[PDB]
Amino acid sequence: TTTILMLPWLGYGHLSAFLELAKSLSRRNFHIYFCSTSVNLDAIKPKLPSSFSDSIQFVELHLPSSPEFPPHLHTTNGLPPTLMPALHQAFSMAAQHFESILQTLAPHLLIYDSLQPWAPRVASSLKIPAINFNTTGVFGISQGLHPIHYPHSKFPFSEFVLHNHWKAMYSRTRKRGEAFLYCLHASCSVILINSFRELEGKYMDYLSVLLNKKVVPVGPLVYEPNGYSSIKNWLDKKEPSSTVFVSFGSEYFPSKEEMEEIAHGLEASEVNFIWVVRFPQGDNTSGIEDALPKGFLERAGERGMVVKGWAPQAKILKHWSTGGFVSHCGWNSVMESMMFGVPIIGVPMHVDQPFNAGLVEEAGVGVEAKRDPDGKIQRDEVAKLIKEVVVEKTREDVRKKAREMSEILRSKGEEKFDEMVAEISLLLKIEHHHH
Ligand SMILES: O=c1ccn([C@@H]2O[C@H](COP(=O)(O)OP(=O)(O)O)[C@@H](O)[C@H]2O)c(=O)[nH]1
Repeated sequence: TTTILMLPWLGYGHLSAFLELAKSLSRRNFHIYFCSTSVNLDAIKPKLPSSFSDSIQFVELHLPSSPEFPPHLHTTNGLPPTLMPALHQAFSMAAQHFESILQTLAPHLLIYDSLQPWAPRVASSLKIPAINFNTTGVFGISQGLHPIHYPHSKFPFSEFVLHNHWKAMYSRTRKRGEAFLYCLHASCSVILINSFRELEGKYMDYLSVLLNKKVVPVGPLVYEPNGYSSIKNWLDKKEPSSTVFVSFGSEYFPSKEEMEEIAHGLEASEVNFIWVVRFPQGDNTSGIEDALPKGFLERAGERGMVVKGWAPQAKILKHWSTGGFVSHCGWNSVMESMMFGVPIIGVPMHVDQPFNAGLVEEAGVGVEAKRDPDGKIQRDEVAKLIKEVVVEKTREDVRKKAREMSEILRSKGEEKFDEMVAEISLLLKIEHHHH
């Protein structure tokens, strides 16, 4: 039996994608060691059905610990943003423990995420082949890489333009970019990517040319589950396709000013809404009423519901009352919205999100709320797009394209993983000859 150790980055989205990939490999006769911090293994274990207990084993990775940064904070999930540098640094300091794990388990293959250049280095030292699994899309990487080589040539195929807000943010930054691109460039033979050709095929081919590496799609990896009861009762009283879900993912906390723009945009649109509002794991001034404009929920009345902490995002997107998704455009959230046929109203915040929103706009399965020249969210833009997409329904093309994408994604099956499995098999057979 071929054994694979998988090392996701410490974000819930990355862990979720890695777990879906692990389940696919388990069905193809692979044994998976799934390695992360204990707080992350706790969060992800409920998503793993009992039938995988024989083929997927959870393995603890230890990070340096102190009372000021204790193990329950060794995840991005609800982490105070000011602790994100410490989390990246602590993760890099797990390389010694990671090496001991690889020595004890001796897997045939390492599959590692794009935020850990130490991981393929440890594997190479132990003669363990290692493959990068990038859990996000290709559009942003290619859009970012092209202008370094070709600053005077227009990016091919697309009309996307990155807003000056994010151009200034991504202009330390070089070190993070070099480390991220190293994880892709160091990958043995192929890069596995959590995307699909109907959405990103031409960008996959171009990134493969830019990197001089073969790129292998592993498809939309969407978790589907089999709190919500109260929510379903409220949603069942709404009209079909009348409600937006509002979420900014697992590792972002909109500022009070950003929340004010979102809230007033929801109010002016007159849409029904379910909004997940979260506070970082150490925030004691945690108030939904304080965080939101005064009187907002009382003015919204029957139309608005705020969920504190975590919401059943997939179940809500699948409810027939849901007509749009006001999303930070994290990649798993985009893939879920497309899988369930829900138009996206993009409010990207950082990292790959602005690129993801551009791809959504280009594919026609959503629209993007544009920021002002100073990089600020605009209540008027939020209200206008919800009005057109959801309330008044003058942008039916977005709903039509999302539903067509949903039918394409629902048609896919286990063959989505054939190319990955063949490439893993070939790599291992070649490496065995080289010893
Ligand atoms: O209240 C919430 C917020 C997020 N999610 C899930 O958390 C993941 C978020 O991953 P994504 O890539 O969209 O963004 P990130 O958290 O990495 O910024 C998605 O599967 C969402 O369905 C959820 O279930 N409930």
